[PDB]
Amino acid sequence: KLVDIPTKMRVERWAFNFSELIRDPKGRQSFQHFLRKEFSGENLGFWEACEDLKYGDQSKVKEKAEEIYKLFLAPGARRWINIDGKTMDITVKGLKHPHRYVLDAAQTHIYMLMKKDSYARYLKSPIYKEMLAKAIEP
Repeated sequence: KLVDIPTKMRVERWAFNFSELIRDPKGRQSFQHFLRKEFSGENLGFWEACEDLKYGDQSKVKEKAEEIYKLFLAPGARRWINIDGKTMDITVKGLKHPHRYVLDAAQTHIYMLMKKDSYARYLKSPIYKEMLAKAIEP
């Protein structure tokens, strides 16, 4: 139960491409601090909830999909995040008959938004640069 301390190589790998950063627990954790600094923190919370919906306990899928919608996407939602019209339409139409992939269109849209609007800036930020400088080569 040791604290996960990323090696230099691992942290450098987060700069290889967006999927390496987001698919790494410590990478997401670091990216999350930066997203909150840039006021778009809920984007990653939503992405993770959708990942769980997809590959998680499948007996509560129908229930979880609606919960996620009400928590992140509905008007006035507590953890509201914006998605475009075409995406919302597909999501709402899909929710009339919930299934494992009902939120995939929304999750992908948010994924591409983070990749397009935040990934590069993150790598150029003090948070990443500090993470890299502090990580050491064993």
